[PDB]
Amino acid sequence: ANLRELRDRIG
Amino acid sequence: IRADEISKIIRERIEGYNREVKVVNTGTVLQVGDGIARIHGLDEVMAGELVEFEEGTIGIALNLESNNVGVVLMGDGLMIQEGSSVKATGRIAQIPVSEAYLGRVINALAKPIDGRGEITASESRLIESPAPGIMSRRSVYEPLQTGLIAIDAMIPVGRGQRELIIGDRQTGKTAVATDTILNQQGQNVICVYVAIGQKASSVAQVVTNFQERGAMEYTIVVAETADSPATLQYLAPYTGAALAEYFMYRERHTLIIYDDLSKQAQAYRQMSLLLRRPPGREAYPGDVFYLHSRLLERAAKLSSLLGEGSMTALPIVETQAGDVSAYIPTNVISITDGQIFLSADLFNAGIRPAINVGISVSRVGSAAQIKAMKKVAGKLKLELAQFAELEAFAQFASDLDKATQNQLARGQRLRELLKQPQSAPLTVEEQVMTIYTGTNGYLDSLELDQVRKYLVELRTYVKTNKPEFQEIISSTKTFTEEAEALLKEAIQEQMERFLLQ
Amino acid sequence: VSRVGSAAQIKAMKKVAGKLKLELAQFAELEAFAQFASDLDKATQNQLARGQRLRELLKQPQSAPLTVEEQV
Amino acid sequence: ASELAARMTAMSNATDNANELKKTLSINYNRARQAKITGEILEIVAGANAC
Amino acid sequence: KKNLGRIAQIIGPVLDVAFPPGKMPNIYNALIVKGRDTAGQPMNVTCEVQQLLGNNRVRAVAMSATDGLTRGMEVIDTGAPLSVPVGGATLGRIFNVLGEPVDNLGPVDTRTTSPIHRSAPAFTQLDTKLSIFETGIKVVDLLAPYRRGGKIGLFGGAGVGKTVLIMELINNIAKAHGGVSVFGGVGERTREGNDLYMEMKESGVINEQNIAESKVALVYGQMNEPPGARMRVGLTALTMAEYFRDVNEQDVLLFIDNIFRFVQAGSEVSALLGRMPSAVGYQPTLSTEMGSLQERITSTKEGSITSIQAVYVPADDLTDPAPATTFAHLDATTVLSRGLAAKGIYPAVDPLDSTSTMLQPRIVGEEHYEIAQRVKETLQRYKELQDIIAILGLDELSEEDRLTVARARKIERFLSQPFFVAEVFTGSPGKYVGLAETIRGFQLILSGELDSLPEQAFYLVGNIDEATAKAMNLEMESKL
Amino acid sequence: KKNLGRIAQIIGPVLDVAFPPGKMPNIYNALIVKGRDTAGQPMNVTCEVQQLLGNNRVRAVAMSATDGLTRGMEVIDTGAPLSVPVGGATLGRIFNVLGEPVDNLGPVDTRTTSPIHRSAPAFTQLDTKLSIFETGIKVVDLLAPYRRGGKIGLFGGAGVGKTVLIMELINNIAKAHGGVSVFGGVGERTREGNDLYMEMKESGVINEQNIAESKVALVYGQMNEPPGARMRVGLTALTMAEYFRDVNEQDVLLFIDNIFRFVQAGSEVSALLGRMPSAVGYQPTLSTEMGSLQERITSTKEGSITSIQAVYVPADDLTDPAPATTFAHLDATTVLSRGLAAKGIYPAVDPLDSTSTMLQPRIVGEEHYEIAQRVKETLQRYKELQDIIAILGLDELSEEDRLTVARARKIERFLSQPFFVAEVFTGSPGKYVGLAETIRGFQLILSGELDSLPEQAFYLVGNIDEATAKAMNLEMES
Ligand SMILES: Nc1ncnc2c1ncn2[C@@H]1O[C@H](COP(=O)(O)OP(=O)(O)OP(=O)(O)O)[C@@H](O)[C@H]1O
Ligand SMILES: Nc1ncnc2c1ncn2[C@@H]1O[C@H](COP(=O)(O)OP(=O)(O)OP(=O)(O)O)[C@@H](O)[C@H]1O
Ligand SMILES: Nc1ncnc2c1ncn2[C@@H]1O[C@H](COP(=O)(O)OP(=O)(O)O)[C@@H](O)[C@H]1O
Repeated sequence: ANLRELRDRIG
Repeated sequence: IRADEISKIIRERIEGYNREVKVVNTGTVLQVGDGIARIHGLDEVMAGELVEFEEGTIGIALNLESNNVGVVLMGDGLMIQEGSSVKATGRIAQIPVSEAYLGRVINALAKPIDGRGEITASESRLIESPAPGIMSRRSVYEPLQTGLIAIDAMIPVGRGQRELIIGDRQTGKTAVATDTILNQQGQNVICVYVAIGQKASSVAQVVTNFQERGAMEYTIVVAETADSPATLQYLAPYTGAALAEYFMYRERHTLIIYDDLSKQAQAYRQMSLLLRRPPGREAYPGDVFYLHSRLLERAAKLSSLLGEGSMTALPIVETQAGDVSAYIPTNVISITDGQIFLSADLFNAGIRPAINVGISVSRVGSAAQIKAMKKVAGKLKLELAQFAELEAFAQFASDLDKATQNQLARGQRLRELLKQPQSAPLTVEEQVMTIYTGTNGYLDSLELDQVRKYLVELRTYVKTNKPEFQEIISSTKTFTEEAEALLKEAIQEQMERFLLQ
Repeated sequence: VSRVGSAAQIKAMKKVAGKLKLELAQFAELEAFAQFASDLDKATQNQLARGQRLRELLKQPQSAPLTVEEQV
Repeated sequence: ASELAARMTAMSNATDNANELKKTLSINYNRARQAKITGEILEIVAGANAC
Repeated sequence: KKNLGRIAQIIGPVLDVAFPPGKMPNIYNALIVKGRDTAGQPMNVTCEVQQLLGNNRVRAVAMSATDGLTRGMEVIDTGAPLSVPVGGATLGRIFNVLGEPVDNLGPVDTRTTSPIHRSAPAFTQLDTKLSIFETGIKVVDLLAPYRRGGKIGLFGGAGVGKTVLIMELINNIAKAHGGVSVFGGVGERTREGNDLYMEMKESGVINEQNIAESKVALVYGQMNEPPGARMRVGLTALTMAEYFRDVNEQDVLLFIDNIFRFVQAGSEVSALLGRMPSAVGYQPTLSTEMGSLQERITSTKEGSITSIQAVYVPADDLTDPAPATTFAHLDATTVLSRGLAAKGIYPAVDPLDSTSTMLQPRIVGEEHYEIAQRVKETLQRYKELQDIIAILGLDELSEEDRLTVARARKIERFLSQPFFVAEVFTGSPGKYVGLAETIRGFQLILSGELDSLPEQAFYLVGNIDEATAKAMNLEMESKL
Repeated sequence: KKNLGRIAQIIGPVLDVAFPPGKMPNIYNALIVKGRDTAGQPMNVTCEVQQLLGNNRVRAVAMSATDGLTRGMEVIDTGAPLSVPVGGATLGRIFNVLGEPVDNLGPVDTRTTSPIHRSAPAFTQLDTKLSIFETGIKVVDLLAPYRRGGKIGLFGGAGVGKTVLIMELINNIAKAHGGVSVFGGVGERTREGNDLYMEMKESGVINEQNIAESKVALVYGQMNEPPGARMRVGLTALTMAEYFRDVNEQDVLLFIDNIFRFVQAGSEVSALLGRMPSAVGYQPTLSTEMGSLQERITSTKEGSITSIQAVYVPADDLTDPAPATTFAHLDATTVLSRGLAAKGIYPAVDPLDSTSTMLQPRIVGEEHYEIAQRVKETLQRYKELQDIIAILGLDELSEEDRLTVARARKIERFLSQPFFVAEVFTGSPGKYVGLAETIRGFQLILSGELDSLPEQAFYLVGNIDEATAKAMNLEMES
C-alpha cells in the first residue's frame, strides 16, 4: 500500500 | 553432500548388514550448528519429543528427517561435542504447573530466577496444549476494568477478549499493560506478565514496581533476557500460556500480556532459517501466522460446563516506522479481537496515553461493560470519530455555524476528559460520572484545561459526599434515574463551588 | 496512442479527426480553468465550452456500435 | 488591485514550492519502487535457492 | 486398502511415507495414520497425499496434529479422497474436514457420502439466471446489485466490518430465502464462531428443538488448525452445497470465510513441499487452485448457488496476488475501505471502487442505474476536489462545486445503516431498509430539495423520513 | 600437549579445521594456526571455533589476515576459549582484538587473563537505582536525560555528528567521573583512533611517566581488519570493562564507535560461513548477536558500566533490521537527523524522536519533566504544521498558531550548543551548560520574556544571558 499512496500524493 | 554420511557411521553400518535392526534406544550427535544440532539415530522419538544430550543439555527434535534428526537446543550449546550420545526421555516438553508460582520471576524452564527458593508444583502440563474448541466456549459477557478510562469506555477489553496493544517505539505499550495489571487489586484475578526478549534491567524495573505497588501476589513474571537462545524466546510465551491455561482450567479469571510478539516472531524466524527452511515475506517463514494463531487461540472464556474461568490475552506488537504493511503486525491484527493503535505524534502532543480512537478496534464492543457504562457510553466512540472528522475539515474553512462550533466545543471537552495519567488509574464509578458530565454538555461552558481540574475535584466531591452513588452503581450495576438525579445535584453543587472558587 | 497513425483512417475521417484532436488538446490544457471560465477570456471560454461539448459527444452506451457514417 | 497582485505573488510562490516538492517526491518514489523491486527479487531468489 | 505404509520423514505438517513397490496410492487420496496420542490409545491423524516423490516414496499432508508421530509408525490407504457425509444428515451439526460432528451431539448417518475432489460442471449446463434479490443495506442494494446465484466477495482488511456485514447479511437473507444455507469457517476467530453458533441457535434458524429441520450446515476449519484442515474445509463446504444442489436441487447460500486463510494455508504447506516460490511467497499453483475451488461454486439448470464469501486483503493493498486472483472469479464485488472505516461510516463499503455486473438498464431498470451512476458521479467529483480543497479552502469554489461538496458530504452519511447486530458497537435500534426507500431517498438528496437540513443529521438513519426526523430533533435540541 | 589438527578449506575469512577423531574442540576454542611468512613464521593468525561440521572437522573464522594460510597446515588448539589479559596493565595502553599490546610498548602481564565469551551476569544481581545525569548538552540535559549505569545509544547516518558528539561527551564527563573509561574502537577510521590517543597523550590522561594511573584502557579494531576482528573487538572491550567492574568495583564508562560495524561484521561473515541469508541481507542470528554485547553491560551490585555508543543507521534509514534490534537494548535514544545538520543546526539531535527512560516525573521532578513535555508539544505542533508551512508559508494561519510556530522556530535554534570539539570547526568556543539554567532559559522562551526579539540570537549559544548579550550585540553593529 506504500507505492499506491506515494503515487496518489504525487498526483 | 548428505548428512548421516561421515565415514564413521558408514563403518558402523557396514560391519553388520544382514539385518533390518533399529537403534531406537540411543542416538549419536553428528553436527552442532550455532545452537542447532543434527542427531543420527533416535528411531522412536516424536516430533517435539525432548532429547537429552551427553553433557546434560535438553533439546527438542523438531525436524524429523529420514535418516537423521535435526534437534534445536533449549540452551546455549557450547558443550555439545560431536560423536557424543543422546537419549529420549519419552516426555514431550512438559512443565509443572500449580497454584504456588504466585509472585516470582520464572524462567522459560519453569524454574525461578530470583533465588527465593525451589518451587513446588506437582501436576505437569504440556508446554504446547491445543486451543479449546467451540463447545467449551461461551460468549464474552464480563467487564474488565482496565483502569484507563479511554480503553475502559470506548475500546472495552473484556474477560475472554484477546486485545492487541499495537504501537511504535516508546509510545507507552508496556506502561499501558502494566496499568492494566496493577488496577486489578480488588477483582481477584491471576495475571501473568510474560516478557519476551526485553532488556533485563527493564524486567527488573517492572517487577520491582509490581512488588512495590501491591500486585506481586497476583502476578507471575515469566521473563528471560535477550541472550537466551532463540528456542527459549520462541518457547517462553507458550510457557506463560500454559500457566494461564492451567489457571483458567482451574476456573480462576486470568489476564496474560505477551511483551513483545515481534521478538518471538523473529526468534522463530531464527530457528526456521537455521534449519534451512525457505523464507517468505521479509525472511519470515510462512507459518509464523499459524504460530501466532496456535498460540493466541487459547485465550477465551470457558463454557458453563467447564467452570467459566476465562483466559484473557493482551499481545503487544511494535511497528517500526508506524505501519501496518509489515508481516507480523498484519498477522496479529488479523488474529486478535481488533487492535489498539498508539501514535507518537499524539503521544508527544500532550495526549498521554496516545490511543488513536479513530483506528482502534474493539470487536467485543459494549457487551463487555456493565449496563451503567453501556448506558452512558452508548455511541461515544462513534460521535468522537465524527467530532474528529469534522474538526479536520474545520481547518480548511474560515467561518462556520455557531451550531457546529458548539458541537466542536463539546467534542473537545469529550476528547479532553479521557487523558488519564500513567500509574494513576480510575474506577468504574469515577468513569461513569466523569463521562456522564462529559457527554451531557455539562463542561462546554468552561475552559479547555479547566476540564480535568474540574473533574478530579468533582470525582472527589462524590467520593466524600454520596456513598449512595457507589452502592447504586456497584450493587445493581446500572446507571439509573435515582443515581442520575444524585449526579445532577452533584453537577449543580460543584459548579456552584467552582463559581465561588 | 497508435503508431500506425493516419494510414488506417479514411479520408472522410482524417480531417475531422485532426480538428477534433486539435480542439481536444486545447481543451485538455484549459481544463483546470473550469469554474474560472467566468473569469477567463471570452475566446478561451468558448474553447472550454466547446471542449466540454466534444467530450460529452465522445460518450456512448455500451455495446451500441456506430458505423463509419454515424461516426463521421 | 493590490490584493489581486499580492495574491498573484502568493500563487506564484506556491507553484514554485509545489514544483520543488513534486521533484523531491518523484525522486523518493522512484527510490521506493526500486528498493521494493529489489526486495522482491532478493526474497524470491532466496526462497528458490533454499529449495 | 489392505496395505501398510511407513512414516519415513516428518518435517512438521509434511510427511514422507513409503509404500510397497507395486501398490501406490493415487494423488489426492486419503491416508489414515493408525497412530496414538500421549495416552497410547489408537488415535488417527488423517492424511492427504499430494505428490509421488519417486523411489517408491511419496510426500503427504497431515490433516491434524503432528506432535506425537514417530519415524516407524504405520498408515493405511483408503484408496479414495476424504469422503464427507452429504444430505439431510449434515444439517445442524458443526463439521470439520474429517467429516466429524464437532458439537457435543451423537453420531451421524454415515451411509450418504461423497468425495471432496471433483471438477466444474458441463459448460452447456450453466444457468443464465441474472435476477436481483433485495439485501437491505443501502450501499449493498443501490450501488452494487447482487446476482442471485452469483458469487460475491467482500474484499476488506482486518477489522473493518467484513464479519459484521456477513453476519447481518446471513441474519437478513437466510430467514427470507427459499433454500438451505451452509456456513463455513475457514481460519477465523473461534469465539466468534461460538457467538455465531449461539446467536443462530437463539434466532431459530438452527431450530434445535428438532434436528434435521435446521436450514444451515456449519463447518469450521478455524485458525488453530494445521494447514491441511484450512486447505480443505472450503472444499468440504462446497461439496456439501454441491450435494444440496445436485440431488436436492435447490438454491443454497455458501459463505466461505475466510478464503485468504485457505490460500495462506496452501502457501505455508507449498513452501515446504519444495515448490520454487512465486510472487511474494504464495504457491505457484495459485490461480489454478483458486479456480479449482472457485469454479465449482456455480449456478446450473438443477439449482443456482449464491455465495457471499469474505476475502481478506493484506495491508489494504489490492495489488497483492491472492486478491488479484480473487477479483478474477467474482460477479459483484464489495471493497470495504479503511478510509470509511476510520472516518466513522459503518458499513465501510466504499461506494466508488465497488462495482457489479448486474447494474444494467436491461437487468435492473433504467432509473436505478441512472441514479446510481449519478451518485457515483457526485462522489467521484468530491474525492477529486478533496486534494484541491486540502490547501485551497471552502471559499474559492463555485456554487455548483460547493453544492456538490455539501451534497456528497450528506450522501456519505446517508449510506450508513445501523445494522441489527451492530447494536453492541453503535447503540441504535434495528433497521432494515427497502430498495424503493433507498432510491427515493437518493432522489430526495440529489434533486436539491434537502440542501437545508443539518449536515450531521444524515448519520446512521434507516429511512430518509428518519433523516427528516433527525433534522427536527437536532434543530429542536439546538433551539430548545 | 594440546591436540593438533590440519585445516582442509579456506574461503577468505573462514577456515575449516580438521581434528583427530577422538578430540574435537569445544565452542569458541582458539585455534592457533601456524602459517608461513617471508619473515620466519607469522603465527599471529588465530581462529575462533564457530560450528562443528561432523566427520571430524570444524569451521573457524580467522581473527587476522588469512592470506599465506596454505591448505594442509597444522593448527594447535588452545583448549580454552579466546581469552585476553586484563587488569592494571591495560590501563593506559592500546590493545588488539586478541588481547595484545599494539601501541609499541612493553608486553603486559599475561597473568590476569579472562575469556571474552563469559556469560551474561545473572538477573538477580540487578541494582535498581534510577539517577539522572546531566552531561552538558541542551537536548541531553533537557529532552532525554542519561542514566548512570544504563546503555545510551546514539544513532546517526553518514557524518551527522556522531564522533564529534561522543568526543564532546568524553571531553565533558571523563574528567568528572573518577572511574576507568574504556573507549572501544569498532569499525571506524584509524584517524579517529590516533587522534583520541594523541589528545589523551597531550592532555595527560595517557602520560608515559606514571602510566599506571592512566584510568583509561583502549582497543581499536578499525576499518583495516578482517571481519572476525571487527566482530570480536566488541567483546574484547566488554571483558576489559567487565573485569574492572567485577573486581576493581569502579563505576566504569564505556564508549564504542560504532557498533553497527560490529553487527555488519557478523553479517559479512555469515554469508561466508555458509549460513542461510536472513532479513534483507543480514544473518539469522542477529538479535542474539546484539544481546551478546548489550546484556553484559548491565549495572550489578558489584559495580557499574555506562555504555555510550554510536549506532550507525545505514543509508540514513532508521528502520533497518540491525538498528531495529538495537533500539530495544538501550535506555535512551538520540537519532541525529540529516535535515537539521543539512540546515546547519549543530548538533543535529532530533528532539521529538529522542526519548529516555528517565523522562518521568517520579525521577526528574515535575518542573523539568513538565517544561520538557511542553517544549516537545510545541515542537510536534511545528512538525505537524511543517507540510502547509513548506507548500504555502506563514500568513494563512491564525495568530494562535503562529505563536507556537514562532516559539518552536526559536526553540529549534536554542537546542543547538557549541562544542568543545567543534570549536575548531565553526569558530565558537565550547560552552558547557547545566540543567538548572537550561530549564530556566526554555521557560523564558516559552513564556515570552525574550520572544519579541528576532530568533537569530538563540542560535549556537550557551546560557540565556549569552542569548541576551548576543541579541544586544546584533542590535549594536549595523
Ligand atoms: N499518561 C501518561 N502520562 C505521562 N507519561 C506517560 C503516560 N503513559 C505512559 N507514559 C510514559 O511513556 C513511557 C513509555 O512507556 P513504555 O516504556 O511502556 O513504552 P513502550 O514503547 O512500551 O516501551 P518498550 O518499547 O520498551 O516496550 C513510560 O516511561 C511512561 O512513563
Ligand atoms: N557540533 C558541530 N558543529 C559543526 N559541525 C559539526 C558538528 N558536529 C559534527 N559536525 C560535522 O560533522 C563532521 C564529523 O561528524 P562525526 O565524525 O562526529 O560523525 P560520523 O562521521 O558519522 O562518525 P563516524 O565517522 O565515526 O561514523 C565534521 O566534519 C563536522 O563538520
Ligand atoms: N456495521 C458496523 N456497525 C458498527 N460497528 C462496526 C460495523 N462494522 C465494523 N464495525 C466495527 O468493526 C469491528 C468488527 O469488525 P469485524 O467484521 O469483526 O472485522 P473483519 O472486518 O476483519 O472481519 C467491531 O469492533 C466494530 O466496532
